[PDB]
Amino acid sequence: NLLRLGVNKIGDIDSKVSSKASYLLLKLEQAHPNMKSIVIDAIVDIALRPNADYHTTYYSVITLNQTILKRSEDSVANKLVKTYFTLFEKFLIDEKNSKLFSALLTGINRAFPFAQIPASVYEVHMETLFKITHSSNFNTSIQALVLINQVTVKAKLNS
RNA sequence: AAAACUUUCAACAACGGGGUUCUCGCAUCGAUGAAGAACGCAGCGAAAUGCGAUACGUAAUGUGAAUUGCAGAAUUCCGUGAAUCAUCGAAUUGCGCCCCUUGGUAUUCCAGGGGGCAUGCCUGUUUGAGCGUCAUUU
Repeated sequence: NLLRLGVNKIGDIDSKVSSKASYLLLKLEQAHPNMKSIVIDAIVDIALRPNADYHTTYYSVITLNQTILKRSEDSVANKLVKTYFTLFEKFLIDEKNSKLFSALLTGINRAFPFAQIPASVYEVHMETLFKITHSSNFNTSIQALVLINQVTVKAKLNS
């Protein structure tokens, strides 16, 4: 219940409260790595809500991006990559969008190592990633190119 | 896997916020449609032409079966009558009458062509009518 309240305050109206909640959640993960999966699940529980609101999901994606991953946490990384892709399809389906895509690409790049997902999953979004590379915000195109390079290398596409 | 987050600048992007009345001066009117307005007008039209809210028009006169891209009226058609018809002096498309001349089986009926005729009033010419009055054996 305490975690529910704390992660609920990610979607607060005031950006200061959301930032404080994100910082405290990241501190909580560091203090107790074992609850990292529970914290990530709780954050996912809000970001995917039908009434999530752009502020809440944006700060939640930031918090998920700033999580730390180890080479034995494939389940957590496999959770995070799928969550990022689901959110990406949710919002793709502009300036506010560009920042959220930047953060989502950052998260997918962070979690693409440590993630044992079939390459075919990324192949579905590959064209979409290229659509980002010519986007208005170059900060998104950098991360899109990073993701494209990583997927191409691991999947051994023609490149 | 070096970025995020807060704050302040800075851009860039959203979001955002003719009438009516009063006063002043000037003096110039036309039955031939002024100045000004505007739907653009035709049953359905763009230009051309025509017109003015009576708006491809209204009235009057003439002609006589159309208009036409489509639709639709019809003209009781043997005529009081269409026509984006004509003339034009001011849908009423109102209400009419008769004469002259030729033909088609022609005494009936029909078809052409031409010509007048609205009414009222004044003057004068002509023609008649009245049991109105009257003369009428040089």
